Amino acid sequence: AYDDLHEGYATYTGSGYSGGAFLLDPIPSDMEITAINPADLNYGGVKAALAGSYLEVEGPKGKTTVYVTDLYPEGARGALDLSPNAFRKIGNMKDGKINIKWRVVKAPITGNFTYRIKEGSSRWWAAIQVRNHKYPVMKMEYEKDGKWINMEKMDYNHFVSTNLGTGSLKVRMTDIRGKVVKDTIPKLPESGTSKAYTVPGHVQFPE
Repeated sequence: AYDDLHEGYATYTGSGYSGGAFLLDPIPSDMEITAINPADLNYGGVKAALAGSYLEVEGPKGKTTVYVTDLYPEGARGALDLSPNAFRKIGNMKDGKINIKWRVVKAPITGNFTYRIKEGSSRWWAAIQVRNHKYPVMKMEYEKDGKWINMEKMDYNHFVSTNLGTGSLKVRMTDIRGKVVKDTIPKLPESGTSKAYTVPGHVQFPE
């Protein structure tokens, strides 16, 4: 049902390159991005399910793939708020709003995951974001005392949990198609950090 084609309208703005709700900065100024309505955003009951995903959008002039970096506040289902460069390729900007058909598509990237640890994170409370993923990340779990604890995905595109444990963290993430992948990131600090930081990933969802 995730591959299903979506129908809606699209507008444009230049607000997703910086300060987007999904905290995916920095976004290359020349990239094709988009803001997505709240309904479609939270797919499968998981908040920000499509955050960081890539959509293939088709307008009256053609198709293009966009990177979901922000939320489209009060937007209706199927509604998208594309960046100028993306909108211009599938439609006429002088039209202000265009009809579209889109669907989630494999991320046109290379490499493995990259994790972002939000400020204030530690072994007591942590928010961990997954970046550079081929498909949308549904669910993320970490291992503690031989058990896999499930982390709740938040609106700010980060998986949160408390009492993460000690030592390096063993995590496992599942995509929108049920594909699972395991990895291990360095230990979390003993006190909430002042600034967020990134940590390299060693895995990726299957093609």
